[PDB]
Amino acid sequence: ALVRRKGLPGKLADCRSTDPRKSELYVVEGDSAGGSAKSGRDSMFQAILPLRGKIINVEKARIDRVLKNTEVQAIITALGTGIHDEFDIGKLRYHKIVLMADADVDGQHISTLLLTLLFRFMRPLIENGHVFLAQPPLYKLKWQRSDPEFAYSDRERDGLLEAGLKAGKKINKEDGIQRYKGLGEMDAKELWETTMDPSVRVLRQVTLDDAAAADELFSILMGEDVDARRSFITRNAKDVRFLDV
Amino acid sequence: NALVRRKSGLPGKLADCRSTDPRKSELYVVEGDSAGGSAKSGRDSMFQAILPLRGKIINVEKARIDRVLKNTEVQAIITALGTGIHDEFDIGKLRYHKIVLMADADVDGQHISTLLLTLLFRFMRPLIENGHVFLAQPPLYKLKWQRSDPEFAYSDRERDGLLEAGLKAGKKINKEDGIQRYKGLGEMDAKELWETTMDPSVRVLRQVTLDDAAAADELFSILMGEDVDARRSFITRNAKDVRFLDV
Amino acid sequence: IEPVDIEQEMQRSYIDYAMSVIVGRALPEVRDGLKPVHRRVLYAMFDSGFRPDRSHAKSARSVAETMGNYHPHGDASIYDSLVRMAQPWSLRYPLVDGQGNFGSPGNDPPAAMRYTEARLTPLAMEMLREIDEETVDFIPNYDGRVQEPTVLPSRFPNLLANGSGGIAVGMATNIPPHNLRELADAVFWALENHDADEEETLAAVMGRVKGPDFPTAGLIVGSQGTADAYKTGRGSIRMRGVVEVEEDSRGRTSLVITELPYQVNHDNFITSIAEQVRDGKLAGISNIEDQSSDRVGLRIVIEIKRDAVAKVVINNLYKHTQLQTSFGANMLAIVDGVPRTLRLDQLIRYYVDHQLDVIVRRTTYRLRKANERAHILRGLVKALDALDEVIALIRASETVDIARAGLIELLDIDEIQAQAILDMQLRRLAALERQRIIDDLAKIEAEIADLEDILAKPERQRGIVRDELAEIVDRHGDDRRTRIIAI
Amino acid sequence: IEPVDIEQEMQRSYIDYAMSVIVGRALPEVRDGLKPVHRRVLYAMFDSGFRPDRSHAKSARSVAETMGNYHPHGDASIYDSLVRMAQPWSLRYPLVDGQGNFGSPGNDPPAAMRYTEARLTPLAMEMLREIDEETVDFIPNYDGRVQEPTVLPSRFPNLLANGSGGIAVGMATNIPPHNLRELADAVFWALENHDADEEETLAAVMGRVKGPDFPTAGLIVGSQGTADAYKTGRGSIRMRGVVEVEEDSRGRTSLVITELPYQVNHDNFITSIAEQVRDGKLAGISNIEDQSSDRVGLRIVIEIKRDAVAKVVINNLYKHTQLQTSFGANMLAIVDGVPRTLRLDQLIRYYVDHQLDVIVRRTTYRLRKANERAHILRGLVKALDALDEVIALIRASETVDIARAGLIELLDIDEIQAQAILDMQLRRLAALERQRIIDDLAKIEAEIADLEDILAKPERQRGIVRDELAEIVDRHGDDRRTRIIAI
DNA sequence: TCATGAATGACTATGCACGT
DNA sequence: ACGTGCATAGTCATTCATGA
Ligand SMILES: Cc1c(N2C[C@@H]3CCCN[C@@H]3C2)c(F)cc2c(=O)c(C(=O)O)cn(C3CC3)c12
Ligand SMILES: Cc1c(N2C[C@@H]3CCCN[C@@H]3C2)c(F)cc2c(=O)c(C(=O)O)cn(C3CC3)c12
Ligand SMILES: [Mg+2]
Ligand SMILES: [Mg+2]
Ligand SMILES: [Mg+2]
Ligand SMILES: [Mg+2]
Repeated sequence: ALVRRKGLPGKLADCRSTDPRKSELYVVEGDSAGGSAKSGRDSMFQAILPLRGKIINVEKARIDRVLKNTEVQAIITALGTGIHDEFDIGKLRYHKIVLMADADVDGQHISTLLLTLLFRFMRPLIENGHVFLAQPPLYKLKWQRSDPEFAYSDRERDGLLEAGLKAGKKINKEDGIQRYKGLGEMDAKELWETTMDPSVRVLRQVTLDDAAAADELFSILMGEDVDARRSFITRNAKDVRFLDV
Repeated sequence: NALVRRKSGLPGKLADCRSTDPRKSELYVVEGDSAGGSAKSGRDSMFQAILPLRGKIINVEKARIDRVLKNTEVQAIITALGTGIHDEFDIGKLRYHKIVLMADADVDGQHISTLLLTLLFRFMRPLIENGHVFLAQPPLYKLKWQRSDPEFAYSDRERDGLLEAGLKAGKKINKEDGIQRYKGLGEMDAKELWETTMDPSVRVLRQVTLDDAAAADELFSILMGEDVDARRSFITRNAKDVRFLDV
Repeated sequence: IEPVDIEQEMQRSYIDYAMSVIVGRALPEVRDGLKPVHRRVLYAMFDSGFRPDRSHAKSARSVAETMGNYHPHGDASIYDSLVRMAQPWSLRYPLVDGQGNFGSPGNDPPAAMRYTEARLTPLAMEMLREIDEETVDFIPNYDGRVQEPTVLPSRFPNLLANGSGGIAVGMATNIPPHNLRELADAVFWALENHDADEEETLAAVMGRVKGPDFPTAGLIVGSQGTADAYKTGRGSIRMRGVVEVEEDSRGRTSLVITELPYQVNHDNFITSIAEQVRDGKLAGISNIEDQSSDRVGLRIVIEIKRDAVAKVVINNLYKHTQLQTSFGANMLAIVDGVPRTLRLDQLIRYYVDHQLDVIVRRTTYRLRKANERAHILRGLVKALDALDEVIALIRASETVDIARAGLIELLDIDEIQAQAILDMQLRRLAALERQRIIDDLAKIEAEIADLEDILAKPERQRGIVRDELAEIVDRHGDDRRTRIIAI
Repeated sequence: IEPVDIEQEMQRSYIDYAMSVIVGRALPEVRDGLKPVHRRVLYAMFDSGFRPDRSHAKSARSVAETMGNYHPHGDASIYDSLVRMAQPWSLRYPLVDGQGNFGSPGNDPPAAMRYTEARLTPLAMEMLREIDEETVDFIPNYDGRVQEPTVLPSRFPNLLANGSGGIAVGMATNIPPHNLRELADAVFWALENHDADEEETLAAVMGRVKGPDFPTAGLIVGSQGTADAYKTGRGSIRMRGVVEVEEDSRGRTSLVITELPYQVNHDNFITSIAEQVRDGKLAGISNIEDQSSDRVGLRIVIEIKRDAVAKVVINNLYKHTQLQTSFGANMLAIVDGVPRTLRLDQLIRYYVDHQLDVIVRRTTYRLRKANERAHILRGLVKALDALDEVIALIRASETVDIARAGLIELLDIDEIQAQAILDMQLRRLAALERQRIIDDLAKIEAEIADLEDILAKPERQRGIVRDELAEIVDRHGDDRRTRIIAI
């Protein structure tokens, strides 16, 4: 068991549960989204750490400079574990570390920067399945009489729309389908019922298979060598759609 | 008497002049970062310095002295003027013999003027007595004639006059672009500020004079003091006749 | 260089500041209960079409529209004002429908302008109802390019409903919010008893307006302060939150606070208790835990020691925290461009006066327009009766000016009417189409007679205000939130 | 809970980022030389009517319109983008007419959004010329509410004219600005010699485009770098400011810098010299004074010591300051959704291809509309020829449908034409108006013939681009600013 | 290490009146 | 001394590639 704040980051909205095994840390993109998350969360088991701006690339940046970064300090301090050789999973203050970023591209970028921080400084968190990715909604179908439905893809939107219309439900062609362009546009209720309510949230657990293969990929994509990254993109971007086929 | 100007122990916001002679030097105390920025560009950097003031100035009549001296904007003014305050005031160390207060023509500019004048009258009164304090009158309108040079107006009356005269003279204006109305110094560019408030050959300055010091003292204490009732009754009494002070 | 005396300058400048702040910034107009920024935001959104019959527009567009046309000030503070009008814990009856993160009753600030969308609420649509029918005076904006409303129609008593708080110069206002249904009853009585004096009117209105109705619910303790506010324009109203004592399996007791008085910050409230316990000022308290959520609302659990009495700790909380706090009522509003402290009967009466003004002006506008339509229709009917001649005339005319001038002489018609004949489509020459023109004339003349009848009868005018308001209250009226108890 | 491998996540997410940044953020489209934000800001202002034919709108309205409809990002950075497009020292040919404080070439920042107004410039109006005539593909915006243009008509070669600098992922662009008149000559040649191969075209275009023309004037030293850039797509162009040595009546000599190379901060430049003096790095310098003003422009006076040679100090300035600095050209632009480094001949050709596409599409649109109006006019003429019959028919109809159906039967007419006859006003039955309908038909049929001729002849199409561009250059073209000298 | 330029806003301080 | 609400924005740190 570990004490919660009521010596940790000022931005941290800690949980109430004294058990890390039961606790969860939502690492959120932006103050707005973090603000709403703080309200919609279950304050018992869920803590919120909003991250502001693009996270520093620990692959590129010198070690001392990374440690001066306010956002990195917040993460390291909140997780409780050390870094590199001084890492101690026993001090992990949350056994669930949910990264929650916008569905947009800059959210994807922030995810890679955070995953880079974790893989380089605190790898065991990934190896032991403590790192997760929340999948935000993209659409909210607002039926005239029925309860609203959330969609996490264009296909699901089309499906739920088709099903509802077939079922005799109806939507306004004005209000209609609200499209989320980021977490910051959501209120507390919406975030709870889509990304934080454990009975409906869509989390993806980050697994680490080949450590050596992961290592080189991180170094290529996140490293200082531009040529390697340039050629890698021109080589593999052509086939990014077909990774899961 | 000469004093060094900053060039790469004075306020960071201060855009000092080049002339080392206070007798020829001028300090433009400007409302806002935007206006101060344009002033810094449109000024004559030889004789004119710019000190932008951000936000409403602290009321030295209400706040205790220790709190006033901690205020960044007051410190900037006191430090820039070079003179001390109260008993340690020494006019010989005055870095500018012209202290031009330049605020928006709007209502909040008038408020800032009274706050600045309150600072000066209470901390550095001799600056007012010796006529080192001035008030810049910003333009309100810019008449953009189609073919002729543009004209600036500092009142509604003057706008009407210049409009009538120009039209009578055969000049013409677009009814779209037409007469640009200034709602503040921040809306002006460098050139506009120069040609209306900073160029000494066209600027409209008002020199603050101090006649009855005792009467000034009581007015300052009423308007700016902690006593609300006194201020309330004064306003309800005299606001009715503000238009007719100069009739 | 012109000389100016410091006394003249100081007096002139400060009075100019004080007066505009008083009349045109910090204090509400008695008729619609709005400050200039509120009025300008709402009208900007209205004119932009940001209405409940359409999806939320990005709030930046509302701020920008308000800035560019009506309110010559900063975008930031304008956004703050728009945000507050959308917060259910700030306004008893929100005028802005906000979509996104608009903050919380605690220290959680609202999201930035970029992240939020906003539109007018249905009630705000009643504030602006028929504003385009010359129901209110319009004046040129800050640069004269466009017109803005001096006051809104305000088809429900918004000043009393939503209240108002403002710091001016030499004075300040602090009007609490009220229950719309109770206000309506007061208005209904004022309309029926239009001849009642101030003494009677105050007695009646005070009976129906039982007291302020805060959006944060809570409690009102006592009746004197409420009475003082309504009779004097000033009164101190004691507010309380709601506390419910809970027992535990062990047998430990805990206090559960689910409501707080108006304008009490939840986080500051929790922090205040926390600081008052570590110092040693609220003994008997064992633990403070905020079990609040978006689903259960406010829920502050105060576990107390075994050697502690629940009410003793509660009374200590009332004493040393804002669990019990007073609302300093000061019924100050602008009346005809003058700041005035008003009795409750004066507030109701002035609003009712405004409504009657709105209805009479609306009727006048509709009557004028009705006559114009009738005027043109009469012209068309004359053309139809001599249609063979009219067409032959237009055809034989070398120009349209010749045709128009001829039509005037042919049928003894105005130029406006003659122009309408020319503007007539070949569609309207069909049999059934000729008939609609006739019937439309008959239709309008009935409408004109009705409108004339309304203007001639103060009874109908009052009836319209009553019925139209009654319709609004039936639709948008809600239950009381703040409970009123005795000492 | 679904499992995902870190390599899968990392690769997909980062590639998605690199690609969006490359194609849809940091790098310009080759056809109009615009990034998405630029295109969206300009079109927002255009659609809002913020054009040179009206007074400057508050810039907040442009930001809000861009933000709310097209660009789903923050208000701050959008304002920065709008501001930059209004700075004469940033853009060689500004696309935004700014009113107020938009900053300076030094560290003086632009005024906040609240203080500034903005509208499109006449040249930006050429970027958007006839965009409403289906000259470019439109797509749904970020929420499908409205349509936005994929590319602008760009009736002058904006990419080369204004240049572009952008940092993407895995690559970056740095295209310098050029003199519009020189670019036009290159385009004129490309149009005349439309069959010329790449070798000839590159030789021709390089002869006419003598080199970059920066808004900050200055000097270009040498010709190798310019040649490399045009032939390779990569090149290092040596820039210099302008220095004028002045001699005092009986004092020391001083260097007067009146121009600086592209994108050199004036304040940083002065600071760099000042800091390199006290550190004993630029001896011979006695005093540094900034005599710059809004009226004389840049004027940095560097008084040098008496035992110092002017030319020595200037070379020292070239060496240790940005008085001499290189422009790292990298001619990278998006072509058909793909990032590509281009030769100068490729940049011109791709632009000419775009212009021809625009003109052909415009002609097609106008031809379709011309046919539609002609189609209706043919109907009107039939009605006029049998005018007596037309009226009698409409009269006897119970509805307008019976009247229309009859008109089809009477004159052998479409439903569209008959409807147009029905919508016809009695206005047009006057003599001159009947004649006007006849002549209008004759005019359109003549215009249709012209339009058909254009589509069938590539010669005319190229001619249109030439003549229309020539008109633009004559009006908006200016002298060269950057002087080109030899080693 | 710095500049470039579109991307990812909270914090900071006064006026003003009034009540705890 | 703190809250209230309408008024009077610059500063702060990263990604990313390239050349000094
Ligand atoms: C200056 C300013 C603030 N501070 C006051 C001090 C002035 C001197 C040194 N800088 C600090 C910064 C502030 F804390 C908030 C705002 C606003 O909220 C705001 C707004 O628009 O809401 C506008 N300004 C500036 C115009 C005055 C603000
Ligand atoms: C967060 C942010 C900044 N901060 C992020 C950093 C980490 C935490 C401590 N604050 C520093 C500075 C900043 F310096 C500038 C901007 C902007 O200029 C800006 C803009 O819109 O231009 C937007 N943001 C926020 C969305 C991320 C900015
Ligand atoms: Mg986002
Ligand atoms: Mg102002
Ligand atoms: Mg503010
Ligand atoms: Mg920024």
